[PDB]
Amino acid sequence: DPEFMSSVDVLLTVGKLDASLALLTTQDHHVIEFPTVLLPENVKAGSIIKMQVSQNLEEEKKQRNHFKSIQAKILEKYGT
Amino acid sequence: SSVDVLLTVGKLDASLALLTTQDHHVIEFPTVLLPENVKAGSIIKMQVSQNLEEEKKQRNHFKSIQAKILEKYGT
Amino acid sequence: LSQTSIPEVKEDVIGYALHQRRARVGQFQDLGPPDLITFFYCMGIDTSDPTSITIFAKKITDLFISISSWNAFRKYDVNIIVVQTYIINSDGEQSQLPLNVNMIWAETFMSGIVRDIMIMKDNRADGESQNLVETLIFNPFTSGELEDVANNFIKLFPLVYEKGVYLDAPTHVLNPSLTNNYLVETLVEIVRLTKSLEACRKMLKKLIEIHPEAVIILIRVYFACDLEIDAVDLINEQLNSPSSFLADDSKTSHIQLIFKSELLSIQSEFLLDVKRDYKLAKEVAMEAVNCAPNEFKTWYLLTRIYIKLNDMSNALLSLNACPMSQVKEKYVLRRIAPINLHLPLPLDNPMDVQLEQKSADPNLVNLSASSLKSTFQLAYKLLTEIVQITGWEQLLKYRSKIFVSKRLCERWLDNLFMLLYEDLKTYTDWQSEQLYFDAQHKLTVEWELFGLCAKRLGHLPEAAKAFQIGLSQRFSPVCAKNLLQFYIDEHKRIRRDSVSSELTSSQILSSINDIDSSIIDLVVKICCWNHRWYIEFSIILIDALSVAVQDMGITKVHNEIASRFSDPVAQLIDDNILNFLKNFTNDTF
Amino acid sequence: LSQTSIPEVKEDVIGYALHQRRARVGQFQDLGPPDLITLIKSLGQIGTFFYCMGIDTSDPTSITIFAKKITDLFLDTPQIWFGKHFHVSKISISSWNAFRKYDVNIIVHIPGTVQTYIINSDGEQSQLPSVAEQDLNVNMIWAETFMSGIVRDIMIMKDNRADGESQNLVETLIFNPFTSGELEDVANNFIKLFPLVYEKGVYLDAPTHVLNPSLTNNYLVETLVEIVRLTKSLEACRKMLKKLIEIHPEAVIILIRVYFACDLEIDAVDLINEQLNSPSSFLADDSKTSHIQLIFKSELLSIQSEFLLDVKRDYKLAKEVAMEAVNCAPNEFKTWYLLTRIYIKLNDMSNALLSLNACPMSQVKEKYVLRRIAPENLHLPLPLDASIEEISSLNPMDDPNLVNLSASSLKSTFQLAYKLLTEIVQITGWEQLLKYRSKIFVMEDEMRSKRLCERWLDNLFMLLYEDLKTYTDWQSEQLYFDAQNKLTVEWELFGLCAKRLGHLPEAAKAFQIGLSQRFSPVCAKNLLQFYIDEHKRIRRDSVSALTSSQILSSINDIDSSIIDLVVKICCWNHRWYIEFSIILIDALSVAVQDMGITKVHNEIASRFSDPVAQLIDDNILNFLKNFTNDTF
Repeated sequence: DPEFMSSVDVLLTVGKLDASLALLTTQDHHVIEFPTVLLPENVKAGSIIKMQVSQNLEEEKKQRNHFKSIQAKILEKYGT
Repeated sequence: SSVDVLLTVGKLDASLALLTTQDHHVIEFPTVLLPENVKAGSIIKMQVSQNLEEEKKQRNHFKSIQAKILEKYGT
Repeated sequence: LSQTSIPEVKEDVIGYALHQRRARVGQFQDLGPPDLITFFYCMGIDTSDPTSITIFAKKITDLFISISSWNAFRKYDVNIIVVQTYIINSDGEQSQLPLNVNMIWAETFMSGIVRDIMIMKDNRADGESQNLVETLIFNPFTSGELEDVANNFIKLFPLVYEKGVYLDAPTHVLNPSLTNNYLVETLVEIVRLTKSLEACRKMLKKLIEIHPEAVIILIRVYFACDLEIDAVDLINEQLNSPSSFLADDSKTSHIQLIFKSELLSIQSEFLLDVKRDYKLAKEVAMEAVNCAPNEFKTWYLLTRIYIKLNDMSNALLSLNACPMSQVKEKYVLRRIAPINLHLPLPLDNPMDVQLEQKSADPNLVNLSASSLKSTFQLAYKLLTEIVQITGWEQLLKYRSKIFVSKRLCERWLDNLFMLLYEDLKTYTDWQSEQLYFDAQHKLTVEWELFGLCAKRLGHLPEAAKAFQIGLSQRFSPVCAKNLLQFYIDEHKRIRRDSVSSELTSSQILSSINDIDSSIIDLVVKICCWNHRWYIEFSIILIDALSVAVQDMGITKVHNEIASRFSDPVAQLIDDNILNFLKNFTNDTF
Repeated sequence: LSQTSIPEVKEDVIGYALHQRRARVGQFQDLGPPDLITLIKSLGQIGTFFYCMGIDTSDPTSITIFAKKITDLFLDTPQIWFGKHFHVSKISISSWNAFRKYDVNIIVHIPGTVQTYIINSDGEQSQLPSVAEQDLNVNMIWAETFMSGIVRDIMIMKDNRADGESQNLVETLIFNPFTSGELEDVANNFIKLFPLVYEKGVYLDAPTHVLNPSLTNNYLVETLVEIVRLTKSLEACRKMLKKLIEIHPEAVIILIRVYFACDLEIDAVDLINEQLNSPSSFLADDSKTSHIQLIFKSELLSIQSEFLLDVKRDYKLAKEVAMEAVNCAPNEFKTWYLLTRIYIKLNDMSNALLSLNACPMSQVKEKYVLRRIAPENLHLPLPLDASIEEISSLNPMDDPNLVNLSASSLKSTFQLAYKLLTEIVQITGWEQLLKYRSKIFVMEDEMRSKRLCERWLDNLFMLLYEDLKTYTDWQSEQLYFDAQNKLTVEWELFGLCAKRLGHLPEAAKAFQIGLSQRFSPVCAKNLLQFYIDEHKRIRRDSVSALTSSQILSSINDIDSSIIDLVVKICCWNHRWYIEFSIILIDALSVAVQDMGITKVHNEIASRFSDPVAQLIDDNILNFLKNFTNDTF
């Protein structure tokens, strides 16, 4: 899938942790505030996670077609 | 335990992106961890997995480091 | 209008003031200090011309001097003595004064007007409450010599536009813009109150060629002039047409996206406040949130939309995700020289030498939901609005489901929860004893507090009752203000429900007339109470009395007041409120 | 001693100072104000006051003793008062507790009434009894006030190390805390009283470069380890801390930082190893909360890496540790700082910029500075006790390009990072640095892998530019002269520029020139520091494995200049009421470490008079001689 060739694979280390946020560190020295509830179940602290960031081009045209129809509907009802 | 998150791209600059879940989470992300034709108003899919072998690796590594430190200094 | 209404502070050394101004220039933010006059402050002087200021001083001295105004487009301080006209910089070193004098007067003028409107706009929720005693206040719409003031503001607008973001924004706006800022708020407010449309339309359409993003301002100006259809078509033009400024050759992500965010915000707020239709409103509000997740207004809207939707499961999460303002404060007048005063009495009724100083229930006055500021208040409102539909235990059932795969409540919200517990406690502990007692009293202040508590919780006539009670044993500005607000709310309710039955034509007419008369009677009292405290200017009073005018002929409205009140009082209400509508509203009737 | 080295500020209306301080109790919010002494004396009459530092607050009897000394000096001899017999009618002493924000004031009268009373955050004048007239929480009032006082005595020196312990509050008189106790050893007092206030220590906040204060990171622990280091009271600290371990297991950190200060590297390393690699470790137990364990783990690893970097250096191991340290505390300054320095010492210019950019900066937090509890008439006496040349006092009135330098005003973390920026620019050069910067940072607008510069770093780059510009301008304008054929202020300033940019001998000799021309405390300070630097450099290089004789001679001469500089600076401090300096004690310590204390006193007996030898004997040498235990 064209999305796979442009996919981005990262490794991050789970640092100081809250109920709210985990702070994640990369080897290129990015520090990221991340929702702890989105991390997997056993994730603990001092642990290592893989983030596979891919795109979606179907949902983009989906949301585009939704937006246009909504706006056209509003224009249809109120105003002209 | 693969966590699949679907995020929508907000205000976007050469350092930072603002991502938004449908669960109403807002994440401050770096743009360089995002695909090159990301723009704004694009839909991304973050796929999160734990890595056990890497944990084991850096565990043994750290142990070896500390052991070496103890050997060279002290006793 | 002479001597009376003019306070002053004793001068411990002559020229204690301007020195204490000069030093404190080094810590002036936002819209800055009021135009100090040596000692008493002032608002609403017409600053657009030094000849006109010399006229002001000419009248002022004729009846019976260093005046010091300020602009924050550029942080300097215009002093004039009677003609020593000069400047104090942020550095605080002095200067001297002689198109860049005209633009100085222009800037100080527009900044002045911004101050004079926004002091009465950001302080609406506490009823235009005035902390400083010493401040005299003019209706700014009235001070014109040779210049129709609002028309000047409109004509002087695009010269000082583009410098607007230096004036910052209302405290609920986290990310200021050329669109969102104090200046544009002042503009649309002035245009709304004056109904001075076809000038603003021309000026803005002139401005659109050089700056295309001010079509957002044109849209807000439309909505204020009751022209939704033009505004809606315009919105669709901006958000869909390829020719629009949002689709551009050179596209900034952020700076265009905040304008898209503002447009979708306007669209959703329009869809919600009028027109019901929570579905389309939510569908827009989600996109708006996606465009500006770091903004308060978007999440605020989405949360409100969820309520009407009737699912609070989402409202709670989208209330937690709502960003709060931890720094910016609402605009108040701050004194230059903190510290035996002077209090003249106009009145050409109500006046107690001792105010309050009477015990109150420790669990009444110590409720911390009162005095809540900024975003926290506006969130707590949504909270009470929710607990109205759910009830406490059902609310907790929703709460303990998603809070502590759940997520952490952001705290401020938990604080709000405890506050809701306390307010509900007080409400129940009042209304139980009240019911028990009402088979077979309490201080006016207690009625104020209880009414405010019930109004917080969303029990409107149960609060109007209490205010009406407290307004028996005394005069209270808070009671009169809130009661008047209740009457405006009921007027709106009845009129809105008249178009969409339930009530009948006769009932509608009678209720409308009773409400109108009660509205007038409530206006005059508060206007008087503001006159005794130097204030000739109120936006809310003008709004209310305007509503009566729409319902009934202005001459007829004048007659009712002339009858039921004295003659100099009728002259007063003619001046401070009705001379306006008669003339300054551009023949709107 | 006696009637000089005691500044005085008159008051138009009496009771002014106490009134102002009582009005100011609300806004203090600090380590504290300095202690306030207010005097009414007589033959109307006048009221005076001044600030003091280093008194023994552990017992009110001691305070009565102190006030009795103050009164006694006036009685023995008439006042000068710029041209009078005086005797104190009334003496007031006001000290601050910062564990619990209340101020305790002791008043002694000639009538002989000895009042003690308390003011708190409202200004509510609580009264103060004497031992139930419970009981222990009256002792603890004096105890906490005492520990608070000692913290305010040490930490004001320890926070102003980088500016040479400058004091911009002139009306203060400072003693040496270590020598102040009657009947009690102040250091030993602090050691005994530590476990009683250990919990409340964090309430004292921390230095500016500590973003997240802890039980083991705060002013109290720093005061402790500084005292123990200066006194070498190893056994008592070890005893009490070992006692404290059973109750509080996390204070094993403070044992380690003390083992280092008392220079047992081995047992300290064994200790760290035990804390980080044992199932028996307090980090291992599941009951205690993970993030509060993470903070302490981060501190441990930071200690380890700092040990591996600043001494006995393994840059690789220190790197591999400091990375884990960063992982355990990404929001702390120290971790990123260590990682950045290690990256520098490994030639990772690109890595350092990424990490330096990643260094979190202190906002809103300021280092401790003595402040004035009141907003021209004054008394500034001129001690004839010990005087040398340059006491001649002038009006140094006034190169605007050299004093409008921004980096001189640089604060805290920004300064400590600026030093690293110079540390890399002294390797890469300026333009190569610009290229490196351009390859990772976002440059000029009006693509992807480049990240955003933090814009305090941009300002650091601008300041680096102006610094290099002024430096090269000076060096050129001097090299053009080349002995074909200079102002002291400018010598100081240029010397500071070269000091910043990484150019040591140029700065040192610039200061030397300024010391030929005139006397400047700054010049003598930085010159002394330069001599200590050379001392350490030489002695460590020998450790590494200059000819042995070159070594010996250089050591001897360096010591022999260190003594002179120490003496002159000490006299400068005595001129301005300051009897105390950690820098001078530290400096003389290594001279005494090389050659016998006897011999150091002989060497100062040679070049200097007896008033001066006596003064130095008081303010440095006596403490090193008896007020540390048998290390020498």
